Amino acid sequence: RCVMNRNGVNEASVEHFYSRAGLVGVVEVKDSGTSLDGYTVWPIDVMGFVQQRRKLELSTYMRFDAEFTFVSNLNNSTTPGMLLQYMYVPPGAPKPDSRKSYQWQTATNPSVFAKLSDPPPQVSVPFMSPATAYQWFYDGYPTFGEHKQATNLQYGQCPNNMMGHFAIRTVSESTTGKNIHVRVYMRIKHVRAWVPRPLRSQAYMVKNYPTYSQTITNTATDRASITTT
Amino acid sequence: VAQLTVGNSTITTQEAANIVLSYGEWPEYCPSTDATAVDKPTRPDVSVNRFYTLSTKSWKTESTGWYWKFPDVLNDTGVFGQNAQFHYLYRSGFCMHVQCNASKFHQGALLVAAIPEFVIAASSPATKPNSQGLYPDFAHTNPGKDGQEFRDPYVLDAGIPLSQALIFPHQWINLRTNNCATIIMPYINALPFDSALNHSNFGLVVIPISPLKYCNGATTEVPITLTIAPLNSEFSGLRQA
Amino acid sequence: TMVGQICRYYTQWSGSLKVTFMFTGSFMATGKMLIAYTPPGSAQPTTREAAMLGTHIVWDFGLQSSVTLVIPWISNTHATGIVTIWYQTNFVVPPDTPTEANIIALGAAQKNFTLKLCKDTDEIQQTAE
Repeated sequence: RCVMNRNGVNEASVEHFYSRAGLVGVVEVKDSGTSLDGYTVWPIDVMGFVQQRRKLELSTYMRFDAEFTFVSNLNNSTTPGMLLQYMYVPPGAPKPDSRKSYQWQTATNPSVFAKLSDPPPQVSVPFMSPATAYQWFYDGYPTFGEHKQATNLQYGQCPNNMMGHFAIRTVSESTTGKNIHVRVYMRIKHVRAWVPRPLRSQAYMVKNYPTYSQTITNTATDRASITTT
Repeated sequence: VAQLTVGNSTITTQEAANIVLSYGEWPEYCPSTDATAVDKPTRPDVSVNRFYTLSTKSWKTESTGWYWKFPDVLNDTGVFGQNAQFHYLYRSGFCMHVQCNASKFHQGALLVAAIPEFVIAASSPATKPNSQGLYPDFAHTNPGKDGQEFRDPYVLDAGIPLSQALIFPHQWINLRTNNCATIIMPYINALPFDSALNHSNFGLVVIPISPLKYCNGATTEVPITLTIAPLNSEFSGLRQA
Repeated sequence: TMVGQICRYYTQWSGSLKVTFMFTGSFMATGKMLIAYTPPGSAQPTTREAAMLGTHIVWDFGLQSSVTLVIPWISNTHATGIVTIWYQTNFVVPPDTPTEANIIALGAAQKNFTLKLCKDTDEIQQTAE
């Protein structure tokens, strides 16, 4: 019932709190049916899922290197010897727009060639921000000038958080007729966090904005009275 | 009780200086970086780093609270406002002194917290596709020197619970025991310098947790005075306009 | 004032003056006044903020009932500074205590104040005494 002993202090460290590579994006390289794209571009988003978004927004500033792992397979989970190209498009570089775009040959775009039959390809993306740390909260406007725009977008959107894109394609010459599902797993390494914040209590409405619904949900579940247990 | 005189400004405050130091860090001048090794940013004296006493907010029974974005709260105020409006880069700490003038027959409690990167959230009735109701207007994100009254103080107008706002550098103003809160916030940013007009490094919230109460005859509104003193302010890239 | 009457007996004078303010409200009364001094050559401030931007004293008469404002220099020979008092806060009182009070202003000269060229005053007039 009761544990009279003390646990470990290391399991509560920030480094351990953000460990354990988790799913950050599920992209599909569609190459069949009505979408013969043969490629897909995934903008690196650490906050694609509200769980990881809430965990990250515990801190204001975070600095970390990221290890990305790509678990790719077909719809029937099979992994034939199809050769894939996982091209990392760094921030500021143009992304591909076609299966055979010239951007796939850009040598400055670090590219990983691996077959579906291979173990999941795995790379380390360093800390890519112009600032000294990523900002999950940026109380400001990246533009320059007066900000009386009617729909006040661009507020709170830090431009320094851009980590790049992962353009994935088959190395085919034409459509293969097979859709490939790529699960992108990202591990936070050497994480350092600053300025802890309250954990988000209201449900996330949209991405990139802390907008919450007009119906405020109480942080605590209700009781019958202030004296009941 | 003493009289702190900084520059030509003098405030009446009590001694013993029960000051909250944000994250145990004193505001310091940034060590000369490569961008600053060539221009030697302007470090103004007590002419700028003086006491700025804003207009007093009237704490009433139904007041939800106020907040001030601090690089913005002094952008149009005196010589600090001049230096902020006409410099490209800016960096400063702040000493914030929130004072209430309440009798011993008034009651209530204020939570005075300094929230770094206090990103204000909009409260939309429903998820509409990228509409105006999804983002706060500039009047709410940068309320200026008049501050902004909280719409939903329970969620800090940011979706985070007010009950956990104490994770930030905070100070209680419980009218029965004290009526002054002093928070010293150093420059906290992912950059050594930044734009004073675009980026608000932090917001200072003054939220009544326990609502103001009084019996008939007492002053129906407790004045809340906010005195601001920039500490170790630096500026770079002077314009003319 | 005594200094104001003695200056009438002289032609030139210069030096720093001090002006003390005594709040004479009830002990339970509290609030803040802004004592601002505008140097010579400037019109008196039109708003409390404009006064705050200059030399001023935020006087919390709930804490101290007396405050002293030192005027640095006057030098009226044969413009002048202006002292303004602004309601920084409202006049705060509990129940059953007067909501109106008085401030007593006391003027004097500092030790650097000097007079020059004795001149018969005009404050009195010779008639059929």
